[PDB]
Amino acid sequence: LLKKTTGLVGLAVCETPHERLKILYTKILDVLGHIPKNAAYRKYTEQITNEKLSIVKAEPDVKKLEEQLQGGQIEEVILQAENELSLARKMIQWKPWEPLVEEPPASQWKWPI
Amino acid sequence: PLTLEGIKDRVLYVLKLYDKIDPEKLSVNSHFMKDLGLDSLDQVEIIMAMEDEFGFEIPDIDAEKLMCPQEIVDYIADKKDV
Amino acid sequence: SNLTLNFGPGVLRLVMELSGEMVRKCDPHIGLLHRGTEKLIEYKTYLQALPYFDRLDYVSMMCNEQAYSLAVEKLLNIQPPPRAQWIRVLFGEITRLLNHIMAVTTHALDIGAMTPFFWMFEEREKMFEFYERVSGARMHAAYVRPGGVHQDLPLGLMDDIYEFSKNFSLRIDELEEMLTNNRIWRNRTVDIGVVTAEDALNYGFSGVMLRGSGIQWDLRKTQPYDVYDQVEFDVPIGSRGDCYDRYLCRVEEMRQSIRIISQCLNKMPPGEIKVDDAKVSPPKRAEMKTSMESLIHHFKLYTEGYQVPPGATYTAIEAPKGEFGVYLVSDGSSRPYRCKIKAPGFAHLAGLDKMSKGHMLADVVAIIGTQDIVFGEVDR
Amino acid sequence: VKQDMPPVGGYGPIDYKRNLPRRGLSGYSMF
Amino acid sequence: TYKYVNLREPSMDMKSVTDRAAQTLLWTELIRGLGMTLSYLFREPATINYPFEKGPLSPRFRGEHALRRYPSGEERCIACKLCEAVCPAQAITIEAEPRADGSRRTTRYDIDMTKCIYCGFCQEACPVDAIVEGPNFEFSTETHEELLYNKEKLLNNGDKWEAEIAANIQADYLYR
Amino acid sequence: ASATRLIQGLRNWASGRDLQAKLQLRYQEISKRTQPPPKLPVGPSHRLSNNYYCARDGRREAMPPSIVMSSQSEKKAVSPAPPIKRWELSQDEPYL
Amino acid sequence: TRPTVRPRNDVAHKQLSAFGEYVAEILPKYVQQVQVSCFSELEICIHPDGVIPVLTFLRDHSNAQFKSLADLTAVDIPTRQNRFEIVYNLLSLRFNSRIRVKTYTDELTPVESSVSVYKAANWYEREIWDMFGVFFANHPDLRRILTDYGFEGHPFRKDFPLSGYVELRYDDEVKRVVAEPVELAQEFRKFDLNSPWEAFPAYRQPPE
Amino acid sequence: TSVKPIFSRDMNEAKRRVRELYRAWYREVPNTVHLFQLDISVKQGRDKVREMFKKNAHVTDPRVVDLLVIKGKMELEETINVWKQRTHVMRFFHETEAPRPKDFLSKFYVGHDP
Ligand SMILES: CCCCCCCCCCCCCCCCCC(=O)OC[C@H](COP(=O)([O-])OCC[N+](C)(C)C)OC(=O)CCCCCCCCCCCCCCCCC
Ligand code: SF4
Ligand code: SF4
Repeated sequence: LLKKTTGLVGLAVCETPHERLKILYTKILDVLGHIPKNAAYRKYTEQITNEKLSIVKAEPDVKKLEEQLQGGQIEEVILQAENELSLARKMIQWKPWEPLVEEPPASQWKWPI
Repeated sequence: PLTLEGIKDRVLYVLKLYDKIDPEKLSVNSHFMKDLGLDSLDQVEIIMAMEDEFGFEIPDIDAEKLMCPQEIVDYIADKKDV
Repeated sequence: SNLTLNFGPGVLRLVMELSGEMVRKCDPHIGLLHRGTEKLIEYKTYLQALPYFDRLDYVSMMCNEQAYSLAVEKLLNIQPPPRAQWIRVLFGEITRLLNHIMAVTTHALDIGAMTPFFWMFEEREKMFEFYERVSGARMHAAYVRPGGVHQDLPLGLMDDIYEFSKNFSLRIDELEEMLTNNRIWRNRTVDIGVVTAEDALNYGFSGVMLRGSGIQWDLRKTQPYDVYDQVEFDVPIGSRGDCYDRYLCRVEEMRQSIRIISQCLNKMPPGEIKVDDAKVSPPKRAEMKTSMESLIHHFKLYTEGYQVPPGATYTAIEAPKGEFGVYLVSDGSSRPYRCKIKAPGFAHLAGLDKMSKGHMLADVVAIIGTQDIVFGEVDR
Repeated sequence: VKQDMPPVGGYGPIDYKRNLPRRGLSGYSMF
Repeated sequence: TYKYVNLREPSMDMKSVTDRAAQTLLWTELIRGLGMTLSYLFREPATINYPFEKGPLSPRFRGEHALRRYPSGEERCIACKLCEAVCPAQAITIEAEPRADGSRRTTRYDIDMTKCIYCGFCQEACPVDAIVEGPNFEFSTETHEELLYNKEKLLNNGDKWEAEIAANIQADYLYR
Repeated sequence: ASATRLIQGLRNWASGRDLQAKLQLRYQEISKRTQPPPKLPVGPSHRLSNNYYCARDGRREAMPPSIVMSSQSEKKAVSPAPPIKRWELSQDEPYL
Repeated sequence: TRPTVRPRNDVAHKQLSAFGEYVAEILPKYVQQVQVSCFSELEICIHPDGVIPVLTFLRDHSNAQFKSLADLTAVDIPTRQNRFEIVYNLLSLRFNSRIRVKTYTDELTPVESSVSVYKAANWYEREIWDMFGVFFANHPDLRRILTDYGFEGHPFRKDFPLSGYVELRYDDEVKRVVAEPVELAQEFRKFDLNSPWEAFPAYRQPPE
Repeated sequence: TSVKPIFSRDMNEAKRRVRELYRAWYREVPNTVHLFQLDISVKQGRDKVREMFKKNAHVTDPRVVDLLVIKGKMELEETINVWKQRTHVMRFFHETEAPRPKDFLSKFYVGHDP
């Protein structure tokens, strides 16, 4: 129907939201395959990305895709997919599935003192 | 900057303008810390007076190794042609 | 090279790097009203700490009272009585009218439109009469307290609030006749201070500073407090993120505050106005002078104060300047261990440097107007 | 009990919308 | 539950374009603003004639402090120091002793009116209605130390303003 | 209220509104400065029986925070809450 | 316990506990504690090396989207060897939720600045520099924001006194506002207000 | 005993940063005396800079002298940019403060302070 505005300032209307979400979700899965399988970030993000990708592949309509992705406008769903891709690329470098780097001191989180 | 003798005389002129150094004990090979009895910051403001006179910035790694007027005139000779 | 203007000492110091007419850098120097409020709070009881909140956003007194009261009541695990909650929502929207009159009319006064200032401050004087009739003070009421409110409404106050509210929309209409369609007012606000939605979220903006950019967020709707889920109102949403849509959002919030005030006047319940836990709220003076337990509780609440159970909350309200938060840490004693005050104007004035890039020097006073900045809450 | 309360039927309707009353001639008529 | 301020697309027929061109060239909204300013020119102004006319106040009004008495001349203050305990500014300084008939009475009752935040926590903490924040607001001074009230000043304020303070308390004590 | 009808008509014409119906100056319509005395109600804890304070002690039902994780399968990924419901446009006045 | 007691929200408590488990198992490298208060607020207590990886997670993860930094706070607790407790309050507008991220530092260990995650942090941690003395590494313009320009010390430290060490007055000899050691005409009266009876048995600490 | 550094790995890099901060203050003192139109000399301001550097001369911790260099750079930034007024620059010279009693006997005469 070619939505005129997203309503959010600085968030332009995406012309082809379905193909853009398919590209972003397969790119998230490609980046996310470089994480070990036992990492919870990989399991959880593959789970939610496969759910969103199946919803995108199942719905031709743009408005109904917005109501069942449940993330607002379709352009901020695209923006969140970009943020998840950037996050996964950072999580490869951080490697935060590793064990805890240091225990806190024994009364560090004791409240009240 | 032309001859080494003029650079040495100008180094000694800068050091005799510096009021904490005794001009009677001020020689070319006199050490600042253990002979002339100076603080490190005294040597730092000596090096800044040398930068004022000779017109080039002396970095920190090669100003810490300037502990006598002979080292100063050799450093100014090495950063120029002479 | 480029010009550096030190606009010296609300009160604000500004360090401008200008490149002719354009603004290259805006560095707001603050602390000119830093009074160390939240260090003073650590040496006072919770009741004693309450009147500091009147003096942070000093055009939004009972709203900051409400935010601090909600924080203390959350840590105390008690709730105010329903009539207290309706009085808090009524006076919170009267307070919102006070603050948006102050915001819009001083923002017009700093641009050059000096007359609707004088027109709307008589209405503001009548609302200060409402504060004075309910508490005894025109501005710093110390009225909304942890446990409810201090004192019940005097007889005949709601009729006068009705007589104010019945006429106030015409005052908004003639303000809007002076400014909204005026081409001089539009030339000072329409392309000025454009904030994208993502930058407004990232820079910690709240309130109209989000809603002018099209972000559908209002804490009275999304994270509702006292009885705001029982009142019906709309949330004005901007479309261009500029000074003009934020102006229109504040005008329409005055409209919706009048709507909420009508609903509060019609739905005011009977009953008590303090929580009937006399280990938190002081008993009535007639039973203080008659009952032994009531006299003991009066004594201890006005000397020691109530003990608050240990823990930390972040309690936020939709104040008329945006999200007003208290991060309150209790150690178990009757005095706050820590009270961080989150003010909207702090992050808004931090975003002033991005908002002023590419604009003129006369646009900066408009951007400092559209960010409703009171330096009491900015500096604490 | 006697308390500050609304009246029995409640208060009357309170206007809260924009009323810019659209006065003046048409743009054809003003030229 | 939300509305869009400023999301109107203007009509582009020749009627509305000519309306906007007439507004641009013939300054219509500027004459509207002049009409609104002219309308307030012929209104009665809101100005009261101070000092002959006064701003309206309530009996709850928090003004100048006073120490009160019983209806026998005995002062109400029994030196319990609740008012200085609750005082958020620490504006109240109290010293006490038994006086010559053994009564628990103050020897020092100071209120620094320049520390005081005028919030009235002292009058609501007072168990005997001794300290009140009375109705006077017209007590500006020429010197700072004239606002450092001792017990003699506060008892004279009580004796000065009691005819008004007692009637304001009579109007409001059932709300307290 | 004391304005003559010529000035009143000029004033209503210049504002474009009926100004006498909604005057910003207050008159006899406001409440009396002397009111009858109130009789304020009491709260729910003003009872002579079944009113033990331990059955209504709010501060003593506050608990320390429940430690979910401390350092001394195919479970569903979760969010902190369900996603927020999309706001509906105003039926009252959407400006559409 | 109906009228005077705050009603407990068990649904939000269960949801925030599940999301705290979620965050603790996605990021076990830095998460030290996860707790949910009785008024349903989630606290993630982390190691200070994970300021940037945790906050970037909560900002960018599709099940978190904590896009708003509501507040950034330090708390001085002098009985801890890491006396400063850095507190991040985050708002997710997508999931209508708030989270608290807590970490710690002493006087000398720098905390990594989170301006690359939230630009909102730019002044807040700057305030934490001014009030507490916590240095933030890789901050763009870290300097004082609230105290006077030549102010010595960090005022919101609990060993800093209420009135400071200096006070200002105009001196007419030097024609200048001058700073002198503080003398008070009336000392601030310290009130010992704590009852010697236990108030909350649920918060009783185990004895020695 | 393994702590995280601020800028300096040891005391030599720390002394390098101290030395550069002293160079920058030494260069700035004449401009500070000029543009604040101070009533002190350049020699007196440089003696005050030397006094403030020698006051902290006992510190052997690299993190503490890193924070001292950071705070000295902040004071220098507040001086070069005219953010301080003349009063803030002259607060280093405690001119209106009367000299404290130094020996035992005058402190005995004036009061109770040790
Ligand atoms: C003796 C009395 C003298 C004064 C009389 C007026 C008194 C009252 C004045 C009240 C207002 C005062 C406000 C002060 C600030 C004014 C600002 C302002 O208006 O700026 C000017 C504004 C500026 O408009 P603008 O820039 O805001 O509007 C945007 C315009 N665009 C989109 C193009 C960028 O208007 C003008 O420039 C108009 C100038 C005067 C035109 C007069 C009418 C000419 C009509 C000719 C006939 C046309 C017929 C159709 C065509 C066919 C021709 C054959
Ligand atoms: S009104 Fe408040 S600040 Fe003033 S003396 Fe009473 S308690 Fe203290
Ligand atoms: S609270 Fe009342 S009785 Fe007690 S010391 Fe104060 S004025 Fe006197």
